Amino acid sequence: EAPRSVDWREKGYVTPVKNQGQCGSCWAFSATGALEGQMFRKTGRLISLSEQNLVDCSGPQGNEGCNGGLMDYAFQYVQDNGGLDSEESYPYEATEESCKYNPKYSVANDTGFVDIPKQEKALMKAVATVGPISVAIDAGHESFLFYKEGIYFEPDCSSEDMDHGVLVVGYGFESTESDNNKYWLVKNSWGEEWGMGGYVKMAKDRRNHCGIASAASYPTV
Ligand SMILES: *CC(=O)[C@H](Cc1ccc(OC(C)(C)C)cc1)NC(=O)[C@H](Cc1ccccc1)NC(=O)OCc1ccccc1
Repeated sequence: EAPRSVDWREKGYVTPVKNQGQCGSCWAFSATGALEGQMFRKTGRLISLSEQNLVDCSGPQGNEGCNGGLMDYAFQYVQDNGGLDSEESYPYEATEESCKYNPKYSVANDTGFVDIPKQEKALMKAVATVGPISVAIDAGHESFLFYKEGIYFEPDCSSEDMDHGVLVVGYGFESTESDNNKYWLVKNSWGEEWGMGGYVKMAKDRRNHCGIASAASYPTV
């Protein structure tokens, strides 16, 4: 099913690549990424959202600030809290601070979230139909830290111990690559100097490589 290629960046759904710095907040960038996309779907307005808001404020939902967290917990915080502040209003500091949420600066909401079935087919359908999707991958590899170009494939990757929250913004195939030629287009949060301007093409339809389909979800708006 679905189109053979999808890239939500071409439609105005995606903010530029951000940089989490020396703070374990990948989950918060994945979540703001998915929420940015869904708010844009809903309203036609793209507004960068505050990861710091999530880092400082979503402890009650289970998140652990710069020590780690879950995208679904972030989506839950937005729902419980009744809002989330803009990036511009509540800027990213890459450390933990007092929660400074101000509803006057809220620019987004959600009514909960949807967990996608653990299959690449379902992830494809979600990406094609919904917009950018929050996912977690096994990025615990020198090959990933030093990734620069090409479709990422790591023979020692696992689908069971994912450690890194990122955002799938589309998928395609490389006229070049063909044998195992499909990729997921993944927005990372490590700045533009990493990978391909901050993005990585992850191997697609190679039996759920790196667990990309195992922890996929999106916020309901
Ligand atoms: C991606 C992150 O910043 C954090 C912490 C982290 C930093 C660096 C690494 O190493 C490299 C190699 C990836 C650079 C690893 C981790 N990771 C998370 O917050 C992680 C993301 C995730 C993983 C699976 C599914 C969804 C999100 N979440 C996490 O570790 O959660 C642990 C946890 C469990 C229960 C309650 C709170 C937190």
